[PDB]
Amino acid sequence: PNPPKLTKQMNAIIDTVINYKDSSGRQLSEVFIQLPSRKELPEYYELIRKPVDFKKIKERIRNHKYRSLGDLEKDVMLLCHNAQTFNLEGSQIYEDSIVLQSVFKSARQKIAK
Amino acid sequence: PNPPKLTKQMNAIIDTVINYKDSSGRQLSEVFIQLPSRKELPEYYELIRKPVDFKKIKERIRNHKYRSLGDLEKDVMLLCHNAQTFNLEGSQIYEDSIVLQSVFKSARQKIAK
Ligand SMILES: Nc1nnc(-c2ccccc2O)cc1N1CC[NH2+]CC1
Ligand SMILES: Nc1nnc(-c2ccccc2O)cc1N1CC[NH2+]CC1
Ligand SMILES: [Zn+2]
Ligand SMILES: [Zn+2]
Repeated sequence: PNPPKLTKQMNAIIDTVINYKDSSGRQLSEVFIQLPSRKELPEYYELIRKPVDFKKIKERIRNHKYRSLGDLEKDVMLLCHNAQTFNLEGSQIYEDSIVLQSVFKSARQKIAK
Repeated sequence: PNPPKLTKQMNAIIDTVINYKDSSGRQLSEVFIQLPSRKELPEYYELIRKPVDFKKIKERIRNHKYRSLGDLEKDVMLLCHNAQTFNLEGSQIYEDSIVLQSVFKSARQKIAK
């Protein structure tokens, strides 16, 4: 298992990302918590080779799959980059995923550095 | 708008480039569909003055921004030349971008000439 404070730092960072609200009170992470299934949106799985959602990221913290904050960052960047790949530039989901990459990076800097 | 057959030729050429697989079954265009964002890879935007990806190229065909196959070629060459500028010689991304320039040129010759 990971050291307790590393798991605590990962949960604090991911909770900051998931709970973040924009100035209109909207929780930007909402659509990213659970991917649509292969039955609901088969086109997503045709285009995205490594799907991931925040439910999977929290599971990977619980199961100690990430060995560092760098490992955690790689999956959060993947989730957002996948959203940017599937969606059109300027769409709400595409733009929300860019904001969440900034929220992750600043939360990591506050909580760990 | 462009004449329908010109848009058809551009989509046929770009679909050949995007769908191309090497002999190991790998779709070489994968990494080039959507650039990493400025938050994910700020160094790319510091070094590359005119970033472009295949999502942008398909948008420019849809919006009739390219007025000829020469205009289309210039952006595909830019994408690959940018990949060669950012990456080290001999890296997979650098070498894949050289192969895609050949795939574009041969697809243009088949489909249009
Ligand atoms: N368009 C979409 N793009 N991306 C996601 C998505 C969800 C979780 C993790 C990563 C993701 O990229 C969900 C999407 N939609 C939700 C609303 N219904 C249409 C489909
Ligand atoms: N190294 C990289 N170089 N180039 C691109 C790239 C992407 C789209 C269009 C043009 C490009 O040049 C992506 C790169 N990487 C992807 C994997 N993660 C590390 C960054
Ligand atoms: Zn749904
Ligand atoms: Zn990425």
